[PDB]
Amino acid sequence: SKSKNILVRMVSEAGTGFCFNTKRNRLREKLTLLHYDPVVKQRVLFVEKKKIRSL
Amino acid sequence: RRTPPLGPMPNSDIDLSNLERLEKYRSFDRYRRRAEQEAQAPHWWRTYREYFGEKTDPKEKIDIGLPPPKVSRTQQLLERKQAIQELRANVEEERAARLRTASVPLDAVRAEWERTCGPYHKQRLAEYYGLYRDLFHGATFVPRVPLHVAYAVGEDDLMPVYCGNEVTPTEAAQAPEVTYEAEEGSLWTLLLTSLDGHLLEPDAEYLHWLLTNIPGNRVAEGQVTCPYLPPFPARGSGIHRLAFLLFKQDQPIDFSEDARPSPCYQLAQRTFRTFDFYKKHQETMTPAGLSFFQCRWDDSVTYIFHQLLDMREPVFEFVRPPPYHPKQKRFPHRQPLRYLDRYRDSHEPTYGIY
Amino acid sequence: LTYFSARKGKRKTVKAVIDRFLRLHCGLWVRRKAGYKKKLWKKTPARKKRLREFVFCNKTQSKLLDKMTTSFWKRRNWYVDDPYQKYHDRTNLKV
Amino acid sequence: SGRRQGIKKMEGHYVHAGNIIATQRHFRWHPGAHVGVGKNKCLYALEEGIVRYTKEVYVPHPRNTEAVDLITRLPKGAVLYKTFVHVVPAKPEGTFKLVAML
Amino acid sequence: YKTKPTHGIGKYKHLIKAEEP
Amino acid sequence: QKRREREQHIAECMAKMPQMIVNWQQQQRENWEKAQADKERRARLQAEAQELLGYQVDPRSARFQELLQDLEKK
Amino acid sequence: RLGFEGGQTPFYIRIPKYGFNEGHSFRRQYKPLSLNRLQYLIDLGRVDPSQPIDLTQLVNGRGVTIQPLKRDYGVQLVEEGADTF
Amino acid sequence: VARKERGWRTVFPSREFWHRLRVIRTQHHVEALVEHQNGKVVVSASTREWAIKKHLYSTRNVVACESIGRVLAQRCLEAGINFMVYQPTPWEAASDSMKRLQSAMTEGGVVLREPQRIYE
Amino acid sequence: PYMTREQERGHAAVRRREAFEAIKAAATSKFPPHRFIADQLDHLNVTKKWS
RNA sequence: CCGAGCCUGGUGAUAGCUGGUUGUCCAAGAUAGAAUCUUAGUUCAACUUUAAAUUUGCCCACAGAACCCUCUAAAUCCCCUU
RNA sequence: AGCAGUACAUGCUAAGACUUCACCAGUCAAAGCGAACUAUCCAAUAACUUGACCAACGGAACAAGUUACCCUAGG
Ligand SMILES: [K+]
Ligand SMILES: [Mg+2]
Ligand SMILES: [Mg+2]
Ligand SMILES: [Mg+2]
Repeated sequence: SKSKNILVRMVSEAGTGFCFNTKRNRLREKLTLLHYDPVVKQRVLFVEKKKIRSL
Repeated sequence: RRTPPLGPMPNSDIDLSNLERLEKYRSFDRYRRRAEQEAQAPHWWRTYREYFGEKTDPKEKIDIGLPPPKVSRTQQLLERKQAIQELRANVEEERAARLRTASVPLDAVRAEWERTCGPYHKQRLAEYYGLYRDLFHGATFVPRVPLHVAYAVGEDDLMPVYCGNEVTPTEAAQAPEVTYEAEEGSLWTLLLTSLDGHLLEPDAEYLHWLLTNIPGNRVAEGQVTCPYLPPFPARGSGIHRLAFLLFKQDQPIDFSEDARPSPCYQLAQRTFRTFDFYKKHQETMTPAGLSFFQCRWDDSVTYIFHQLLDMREPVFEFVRPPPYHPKQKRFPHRQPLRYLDRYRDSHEPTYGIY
Repeated sequence: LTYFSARKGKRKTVKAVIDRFLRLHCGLWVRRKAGYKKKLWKKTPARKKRLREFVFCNKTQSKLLDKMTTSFWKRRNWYVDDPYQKYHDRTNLKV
Repeated sequence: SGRRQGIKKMEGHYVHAGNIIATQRHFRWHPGAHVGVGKNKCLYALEEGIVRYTKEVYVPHPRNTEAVDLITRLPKGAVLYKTFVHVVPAKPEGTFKLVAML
Repeated sequence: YKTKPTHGIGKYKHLIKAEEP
Repeated sequence: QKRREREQHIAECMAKMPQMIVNWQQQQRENWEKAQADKERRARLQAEAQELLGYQVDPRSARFQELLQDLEKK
Repeated sequence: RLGFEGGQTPFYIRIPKYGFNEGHSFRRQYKPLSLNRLQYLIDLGRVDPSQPIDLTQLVNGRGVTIQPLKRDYGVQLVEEGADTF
Repeated sequence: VARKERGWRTVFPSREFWHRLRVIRTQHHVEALVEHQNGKVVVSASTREWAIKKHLYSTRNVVACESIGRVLAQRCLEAGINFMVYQPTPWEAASDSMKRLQSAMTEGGVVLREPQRIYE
Repeated sequence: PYMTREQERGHAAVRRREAFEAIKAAATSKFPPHRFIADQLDHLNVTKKWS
């Protein structure tokens, strides 16, 4: 029901569709990251989309 | 079971009774200064210096050079102390140092350096480059006589040789201009040798240039025992050492045995060993000056091989040992599929009997 | 394992083995790592990479898999554009 | 309930590049010449050669706060020592081979 | 190693005065 | 056609990425600076302490935050 | 029974399922005929180059063996021996 | 292609170099050395030398450290030494003396960074 | 001891190596024995009788 | 002998654990571990058989393997020669 | 101990090794590319993926008492 950290899926803004799960604090706003995107072979903005599991 | 130490153990003099009263390092630099000193010292236990440090003869290197010049330390110290007091007296000197605007004349420094510490720094450089190891089989001399070798590159420019600087074979196409301080009546021998150029014998050298019985600084008047030949480092063979050696003769010497034809384009006739050449003339001549440069292949070398040497240009490549793999096993348990590629010689599909 | 089927009196293949293993004609068996698709979030990149490798079975396992499959699964095959074609034959193996 | 950690390669043993020389929970043997360290303090060979164990003076990195504090508090004249493992390269990097006679 | 003559070459806590936390 | 649509979709989004990254980095620095002010905001409350030893909740310290909000309002 | 370890999950069960053999029975197969084999067959008079060479002549000369029941779809000519063909 | 002595990760300084610049500052003098990883000293410049000392008001100040860099850079080029590593401590790097000495070396043609080894 | 450890070193090396070569040579010479016709035909004498 | 009759068939039913298991000779041949609704059983290990291929195996010189306080001795690992 | 901090190239790929040991699983890693340059099956999902305190933790998909009326089994 509650956890210190949340597992959430980050989707690339490039629209390639590459996504990677990441850990963020439960009491935080939607996370945005410059994670590397294999499809485009360079760093790209990643937007938090869907909650996967609670740790 | 305990074995007594085979010598003084480290940190044993330290008196532990009054630990608080002892003076601590208090700084990383002070500990490091002591640490480096301790590392240099010899130890009974196994050390990195043993396995990796070079093994060289304990007996001191024989000195085969000219005797050191005689200097009066009392007078030298007197003049130097007075010179510094004169320099420090100037208010402008103190202001320039305080404001960090002062500088040293590099040209004046090198002029004095050549007279004072330069011979000993050139010896250190020659030792580091292996010239003594390869030319005199470990014997060392201090180049007391500064030898100035410069290659005329074009009409108005000169490429100097400064004990290891790189000179291309193109710049060394013609004989260089050689100058040195020699008193009247003296006789000198100048040779140019390629330590790493020999294509057939590992320990042999090439005699590129040999001038003998040079009267004073008049190198042009010296007998041409061996005509000048440009350095021809083979392509892909790396960087080669080219060393000018100046010898101070004690009297006129007969070099007919070492003579070579003019022009000499046979590599067999230019095969040379400085140790053997000096050994036969050690009584009459002493190594006086030393200059050398580093040379690698350039387009001009191809001309030397095809035209001057009338041979095909040899090309070399740096080849590394084949990668090590363990002996292949019939069942490579837990190994990836690509394990079988490590032992595969052909990438194209095979069909066997079919 | 069925050594003599009720209707044909022939040995049978264990289909569980066919689902999980690839047999190279040289006698090697290829498999996947257990859990390569599970809980990737809590696995390091190095662990994830070795989990997705195709690995060989040991001698003992290979002989057991051979008994559990009939001769049909050991025949040489000539599939067009087979990814494992080159691995069917061993090279430079002294033994 | 026990595990195996310690020296995989003893003094004088021949190792290939990548061989794990030793595994340790804490630094008991320190990396010497041509010996790499893993994330878990594993010691492995970076070159092919013979393994050697020696005692070398220990000087920590200036930014290793914990270790720098120790050496600064030592009595002057006292030098820390540690056990280091080295690999003596057995083979040369390569050789120059004649490939053409243009 | 204990048996070897060089046993204890790297002991340092005796050099440092012990401090209680 | 499907390949081209995906290829064009990626190209269009990638074109806008450099500007988006720059704008994103600005909002990061903006919040990065707000965090710095947050540290000093508590320090300002301590300035109003007037030699108060107690570390307990202080009415003036909480009130000053409301007063700061009143100062902001205009 | 064989494949039973006495209680634990058997090795052949605890390995995950992967489609190594999925659809194997429907994959097309081609017997490889090399230029070495083809040249060898011609040299020994078992395939005559003066007439069209097809599967029938290759099979009749015992040059290749085709198993249609084993999903063989014919012969695939391979480049092995091209240098000496 | 020559192998650098990798390792020594837990100690300072690193041995992964062919040549390094080492600066020794004493109470009265400044010395800068260029030495091979094997411990041999290739070239060196020191304020103890009369050639340098006579042109210096002080041999322990920033100007002396800058002058040593300019002199050492010239000797380096003459010896064919173009690349080396400099392994200072945090305080040494920040100090103005080493900044001026490093600038003189770079303005003299020395890169102060070595090319990576070519393994393949 | 008649010799010290240093002097003993390598004195038996040559014999110790050659002895192993004999062991190796025996261990690599295993092969099925020759088969002879006379052995097979000799079995016909089981029915040999006086005329 | 009915806490659920008897008979036939399913049925040579299953499990569990005992017991039994039939001429001679020669060669090799005794280990003591891990998982399991598993500890009265099993399968991977330990030892063991036959054949085959190849090259070292055993014994063991020096050197070498940590600090932290080691009861610290008796020993171990590694290891040329023999 | 059944976690947390805090980063988001915990990217890709690849020699050679370690390992409680048997298996399964687990662990380290040069070079290179690109950067920086300091359990099983099952069930949900387009995909990427996620989920059993399966704690009897090598886990049967899912089941208790009682027999002093007892039945059968060997030790
Ligand atoms: K040569
Ligand atoms: Mg017997
Ligand atoms: Mg041995
Ligand atoms: Mg790398």
